[PDB]
Amino acid sequence: SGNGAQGTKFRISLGLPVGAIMNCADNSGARNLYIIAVKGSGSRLNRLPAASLGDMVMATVKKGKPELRKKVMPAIVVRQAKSWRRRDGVFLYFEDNAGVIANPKGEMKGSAITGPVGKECADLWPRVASNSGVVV
Amino acid sequence: MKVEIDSFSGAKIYPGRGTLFVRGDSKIFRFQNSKSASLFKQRKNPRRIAWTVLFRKHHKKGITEEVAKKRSRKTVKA
Amino acid sequence: SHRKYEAPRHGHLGFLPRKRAASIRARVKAFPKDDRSKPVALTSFLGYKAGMTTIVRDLDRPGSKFHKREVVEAVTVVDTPPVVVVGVVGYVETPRGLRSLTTVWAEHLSDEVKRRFYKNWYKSKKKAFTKYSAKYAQDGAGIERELARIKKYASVVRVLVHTQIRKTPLAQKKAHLAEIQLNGGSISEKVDWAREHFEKTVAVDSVFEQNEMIDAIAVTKGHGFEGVTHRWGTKKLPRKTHRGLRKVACIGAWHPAHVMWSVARAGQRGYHSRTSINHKIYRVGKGDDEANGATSFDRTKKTITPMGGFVHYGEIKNDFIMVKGCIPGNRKRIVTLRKSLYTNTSRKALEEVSLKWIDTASKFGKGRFQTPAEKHAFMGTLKKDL
Amino acid sequence: GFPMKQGVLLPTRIKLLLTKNVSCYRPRRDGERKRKSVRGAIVGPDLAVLALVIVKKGE
RNA sequence: GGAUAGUGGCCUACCAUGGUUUCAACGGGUAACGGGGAAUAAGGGUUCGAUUCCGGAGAGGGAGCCUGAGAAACGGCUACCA
RNA sequence: GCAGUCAAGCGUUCAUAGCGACAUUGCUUUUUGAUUCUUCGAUGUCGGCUCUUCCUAUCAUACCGAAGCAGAAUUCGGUAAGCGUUGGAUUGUUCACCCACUAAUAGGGAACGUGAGCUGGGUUUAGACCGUCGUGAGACAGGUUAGUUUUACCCUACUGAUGAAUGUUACCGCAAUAGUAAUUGAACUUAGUACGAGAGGAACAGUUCAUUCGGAUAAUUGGUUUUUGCGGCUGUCUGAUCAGGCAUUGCCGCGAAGCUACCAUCCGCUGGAUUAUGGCUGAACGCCUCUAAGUCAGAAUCCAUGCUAGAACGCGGUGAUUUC
RNA sequence: GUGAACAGCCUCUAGUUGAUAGAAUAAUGUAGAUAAGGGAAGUCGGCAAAAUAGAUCCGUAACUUCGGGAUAAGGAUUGGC
Ligand SMILES: [Mg+2]
Ligand SMILES: [Mg+2]
Ligand SMILES: [Mg+2]
Ligand SMILES: [Mg+2]
Ligand SMILES: [Mg+2]
Ligand SMILES: [Mg+2]
Ligand SMILES: [Mg+2]
Ligand SMILES: [Mg+2]
Ligand SMILES: [Mg+2]
Ligand SMILES: [Mg+2]
Ligand SMILES: [Mg+2]
Ligand SMILES: [Mg+2]
Ligand SMILES: [Mg+2]
Ligand SMILES: [Mg+2]
Ligand SMILES: [Mg+2]
Ligand SMILES: [Mg+2]
Ligand SMILES: [Mg+2]
Ligand SMILES: [Mg+2]
Ligand SMILES: [Mg+2]
Ligand SMILES: [Mg+2]
Ligand SMILES: [Mg+2]
Ligand SMILES: [Mg+2]
Ligand SMILES: [Mg+2]
Ligand SMILES: [Mg+2]
Ligand SMILES: [Mg+2]
Ligand SMILES: [Mg+2]
Ligand SMILES: [Mg+2]
Ligand SMILES: [Mg+2]
Ligand SMILES: [Mg+2]
Ligand SMILES: [Mg+2]
Ligand SMILES: [Mg+2]
Ligand SMILES: [Mg+2]
Ligand SMILES: [Mg+2]
Ligand SMILES: [Mg+2]
Ligand SMILES: [Mg+2]
Ligand SMILES: [Mg+2]
Ligand SMILES: [Mg+2]
Ligand SMILES: [Mg+2]
Ligand SMILES: [Mg+2]
Ligand SMILES: [Mg+2]
Ligand SMILES: [Mg+2]
Ligand SMILES: [Mg+2]
Ligand SMILES: [Mg+2]
Ligand SMILES: [Mg+2]
Ligand SMILES: [Mg+2]
Ligand SMILES: [Mg+2]
Ligand SMILES: [Mg+2]
Ligand SMILES: [Mg+2]
Ligand SMILES: [Mg+2]
Ligand SMILES: [Mg+2]
Ligand SMILES: [Mg+2]
Ligand SMILES: [Mg+2]
Ligand SMILES: [Mg+2]
Ligand SMILES: [Mg+2]
Ligand SMILES: [Mg+2]
Ligand SMILES: [Mg+2]
Ligand SMILES: [Mg+2]
Ligand SMILES: [Mg+2]
Ligand SMILES: [Mg+2]
Ligand SMILES: [Mg+2]
Ligand SMILES: [Mg+2]
Ligand SMILES: [Mg+2]
Ligand SMILES: [Mg+2]
Ligand SMILES: [Mg+2]
Ligand SMILES: [Mg+2]
Ligand SMILES: [Mg+2]
Ligand SMILES: [Mg+2]
Ligand SMILES: [Mg+2]
Ligand SMILES: [Mg+2]
Ligand SMILES: [Mg+2]
Ligand SMILES: [Mg+2]
Ligand SMILES: [Mg+2]
Ligand SMILES: [Mg+2]
Ligand SMILES: [Mg+2]
Ligand SMILES: [Mg+2]
Ligand SMILES: [Mg+2]
Ligand SMILES: [Mg+2]
Ligand SMILES: [Mg+2]
Ligand SMILES: [Mg+2]
Ligand SMILES: [Mg+2]
Ligand SMILES: [Mg+2]
Ligand SMILES: [Mg+2]
Ligand SMILES: [Mg+2]
Ligand SMILES: [Mg+2]
Ligand SMILES: [Mg+2]
Ligand SMILES: [Mg+2]
Ligand SMILES: [Mg+2]
Ligand SMILES: [Mg+2]
Ligand SMILES: [Mg+2]
Ligand SMILES: [Mg+2]
Ligand SMILES: [Mg+2]
Ligand SMILES: [Mg+2]
Ligand SMILES: [Mg+2]
Ligand SMILES: [Mg+2]
Ligand SMILES: [Mg+2]
Ligand SMILES: [Mg+2]
Repeated sequence: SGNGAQGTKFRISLGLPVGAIMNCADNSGARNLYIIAVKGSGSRLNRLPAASLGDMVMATVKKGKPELRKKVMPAIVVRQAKSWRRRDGVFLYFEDNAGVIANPKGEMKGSAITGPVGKECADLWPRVASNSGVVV
Repeated sequence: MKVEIDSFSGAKIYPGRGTLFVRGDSKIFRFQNSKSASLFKQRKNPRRIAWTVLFRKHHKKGITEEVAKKRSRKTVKA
Repeated sequence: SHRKYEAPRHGHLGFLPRKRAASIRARVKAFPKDDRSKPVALTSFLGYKAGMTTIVRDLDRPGSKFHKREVVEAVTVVDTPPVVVVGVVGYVETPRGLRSLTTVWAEHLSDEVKRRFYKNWYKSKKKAFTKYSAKYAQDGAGIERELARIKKYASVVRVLVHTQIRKTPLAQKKAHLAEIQLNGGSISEKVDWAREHFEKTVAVDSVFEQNEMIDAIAVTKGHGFEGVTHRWGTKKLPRKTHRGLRKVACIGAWHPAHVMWSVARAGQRGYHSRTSINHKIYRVGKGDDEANGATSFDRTKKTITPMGGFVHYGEIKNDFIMVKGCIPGNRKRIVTLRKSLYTNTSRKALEEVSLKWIDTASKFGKGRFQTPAEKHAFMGTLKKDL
Repeated sequence: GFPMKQGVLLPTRIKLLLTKNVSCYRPRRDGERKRKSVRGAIVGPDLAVLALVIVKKGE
């Protein structure tokens, strides 16, 4: 959540704390994303900031095209294996933890994304709905 | 308000009850409880589990009046 | 030195002492303002928390992402069989506070409430109120005078009601008596209403409309002696800490040379009296109504009791209140519902809630079927049949 | 607008491979099989139109 | 024996221990499709041929396959990857 | 370390919007000194962890005044400590230095708070290596490595828990005093609007969500499993079968109930009086002035409302009050 | 008996059943365990704990004093009948 995201994300259960590495679902040349921060996060002594879905994280590329490594870049979470609950009462969880590289406005860097996506993320980032195949 | 069925057990999962799993290939699986979800997560074959619907269905279990002569005819001749 | 890192204080201070409460029946420390333009009626009610269940309904939030979409919410149901008015207490204003002037009582009193005045009911001779009821033998002129006193003085009026515990699956057999403020018209009109209801009964529909924001007052669950870790939420200590770790490391500074009231210490957790507010009423059910759990969209003839009954409580056979969410108190505890102390629009209040389906599947386990019919339908015939 | 197909399963939508002689599919070449989506055969609230035939008149 | 339209380790079961190599196997390279041919004129050669004709291979990369006399076709389908 | 006074100067012009020389007056006791009063028949040495309260010389958040404030931004100042002030990499570190989020990542006190609270990385015994010095033993506000952290049953404090005696016993209540809590952000809309040549570019009302904090609760989901509840498995033992024993709860899958998680759900009230500040009326002082008398408005403040406890030596109403 | 085995676990002979009891099962402990999603962000430091493990088969690097490194690494397999 943050800059350039139209709409409002209901509180979705967390589960991707800093240090977590998630699969890169786009075709930018990166295959993993090491989370290092969470845009729009809280501050509480010793509480590790976490991202849940559609949240904008600051990450680094640990395995991928050398031109994407050794640097920090924004990323948007599209899949999280931690089960959360929607207002419609469903306790759902994906099979992995995945995100895609994006710029601060929210525009992506990859042509498209491989794998399903959560509506909460699509409903939050417009350029994701375009490059996303199947939501939820 | 749809009442779904377990992807393993085949039992009715009312609103809220159970869990939902979105496989990597975007295939969906709905479970009524931790039990069916665990058996599935264990890679157990439902038609080998004596209590699931698709097991009973595949094993001729409890259907004698649903398959019998009926009186469903039509109106004809104009 | 200073704290070296800021963090908010653990626990709320306006909830001290964290001691056991004085009684299971939490006290209603406040009643709503009184507009005498309205008719006389109760301002609170008694019940017993029976349990919780799940409900599905359409959400009317003009601007929410779930607007007009179905939502699944948690709700509690409190068995609230009609209360019975047996007395009226008038209170007068004094420079040292409000004080009770007189307490007129009903002629006859049900044994339910009568045993409340006893601690060993069977051994006793059950002579309570025996001499009192007799001041009614003549025209009586006692009751009339004391009531007349309440009219001339006692600018605030309260009725003495008690629960019909006999009509509840509970086994306690001891009714619950309490004072309820009348928020109707003229003080004379108030006492008049109280007198006219002596030994009579009052239902919940006559005191609570549907969709109303009501507050709940009750004693929370008991947990006994609790370590400072879970009693206050303090951080667990590291593994290598000798002399235990579910504690607070620095109980306080060298100066002041005393442990401070504001420090977190080990003690009694639970059994605290709480006053939760703004619980929207979803359903106001009647016990003499089959299909209690039915809705205009569901329509199946089923009561609210889950299959197998409410775990640890039983069945609901009387009027009941279904409030959105959870309320303080545990299963089988005497609860007091009270009309909120203020008008609140909030766009969340005033929501004309309309249920769609109420869960009735068993709660004593991972239930699958709503009604025994549904169970037999999806399951077929068994060996215990035929 | 997805049409249903009698007898299959699932009052939801699925994707099958259809051939000659099969419902909801008009081949365009000889031996041409195509993968197309079809709605189930169990009525649901998602249906915009229901096809029905009378077998007995009323009153 | 099976499978093929058919021969054949094509494939399978059993069995054996063979098969190629300084007369260069095996591997590597190729800014490699092969050939008819083109360029350079003592001769012997040296260099080139993606490219009008013949043959082969492919249809973004693979694999799979329906129709058929004929396709493992792609201005056919199916799946995966891009 | 912090704050003034005078005002030559800086600031296009202009001393004081924001600054400020020369000088001069002060405050502070988380600097370092200076002293050597107390402790050498011992007051356990730095850091961090944890947790509480306090200070304001206020970083953020509330309301304001000023600008060299057009908008946006920012700066100066007032009332203000009600509230919050974080996640990491190297370092034993305090400090430092980056990375990163954030409304902000403000400074401090509490025996430089906090070792019968921990930890013991550093320092600072005994082993040992190297460098420098010494003939040598040995030495180094030089560099390395290894090196036992004791006791609470007392009193008090604090947290919770019983309790004699005011005729006996019981039910309903009052409310002194004490405690008290909520917090901050984003988006939609306003609105590409106000303002500007332009680039740029707000806010008040409304709505949807979120952060920090708190009190509950267990319908749902997840965790937990001596339900040793059901099934399964290895080894042995009861001749076999059945059914079982033993293997520090033998192992495994499922597993209710209970307990429980921002890993789950629900709830977190509204009146008044003020501050700064801006004003009304209005003298002193025939004019002028928010002030002198009187007076309006107004803040995350304050007092109430609400919430918690109920004085075991504060209290009210009401029931029943014994025969060997 | 299991198994490579004087291992561990169960048994025969022989020998014990000797350790103050009784009732509960608050906090905090000592000792034994499990934990969703993340996976060292904890910390002086992965302290602690977890993970690994037998056997058969395949596969095994730099470097080397040629003796090693090497169970290197990395894999598949295992009951019963
Ligand atoms: Mg967030
Ligand atoms: Mg920390
Ligand atoms: Mg590398
Ligand atoms: Mg595109
Ligand atoms: Mg479970
Ligand atoms: Mg501080
Ligand atoms: Mg009287
Ligand atoms: Mg515990
Ligand atoms: Mg230790
Ligand atoms: Mg001390
Ligand atoms: Mg042959
Ligand atoms: Mg050979
Ligand atoms: Mg050669
Ligand atoms: Mg080539
Ligand atoms: Mg060539
Ligand atoms: Mg030639
Ligand atoms: Mg030549
Ligand atoms: Mg050619
Ligand atoms: Mg070429
Ligand atoms: Mg071809
Ligand atoms: Mg091309
Ligand atoms: Mg093709
Ligand atoms: Mg073409
Ligand atoms: Mg062609
Ligand atoms: Mg001067
Ligand atoms: Mg000048
Ligand atoms: Mg000027
Ligand atoms: Mg200083
Ligand atoms: Mg000294
Ligand atoms: Mg001394
Ligand atoms: Mg000394
Ligand atoms: Mg001492
Ligand atoms: Mg000393
Ligand atoms: Mg001391
Ligand atoms: Mg100017
Ligand atoms: Mg200044
Ligand atoms: Mg000011
Ligand atoms: Mg404060
Ligand atoms: Mg104060
Ligand atoms: Mg920091
Ligand atoms: Mg750290
Ligand atoms: Mg560190
Ligand atoms: Mg540097
Ligand atoms: Mg000091
Ligand atoms: Mg100290
Ligand atoms: Mg110590
Ligand atoms: Mg040390
Ligand atoms: Mg030491
Ligand atoms: Mg060290
Ligand atoms: Mg030493
Ligand atoms: Mg010396
Ligand atoms: Mg030294
Ligand atoms: Mg050392
Ligand atoms: Mg050692
Ligand atoms: Mg002692
Ligand atoms: Mg005490
Ligand atoms: Mg006496
Ligand atoms: Mg806060
Ligand atoms: Mg706009
Ligand atoms: Mg301009
Ligand atoms: Mg909370
Ligand atoms: Mg809790
Ligand atoms: Mg339950
Ligand atoms: Mg469960
Ligand atoms: Mg068993
Ligand atoms: Mg066996
Ligand atoms: Mg048998
Ligand atoms: Mg034995
Ligand atoms: Mg043993
Ligand atoms: Mg165990
Ligand atoms: Mg459970
Ligand atoms: Mg109010
Ligand atoms: Mg007041
Ligand atoms: Mg004034
Ligand atoms: Mg004045
Ligand atoms: Mg004056
Ligand atoms: Mg406030
Ligand atoms: Mg309140
Ligand atoms: Mg008292
Ligand atoms: Mg009294
Ligand atoms: Mg023998
Ligand atoms: Mg002993
Ligand atoms: Mg013993
Ligand atoms: Mg004992
Ligand atoms: Mg324990
Ligand atoms: Mg387990
Ligand atoms: Mg875990
Ligand atoms: Mg991992
Ligand atoms: Mg680490
Ligand atoms: Mg790592
Ligand atoms: Mg170290
Ligand atoms: Mg370190
Ligand atoms: Mg270890
Ligand atoms: Mg494990
Ligand atoms: Mg090695
Ligand atoms: Mg086998």
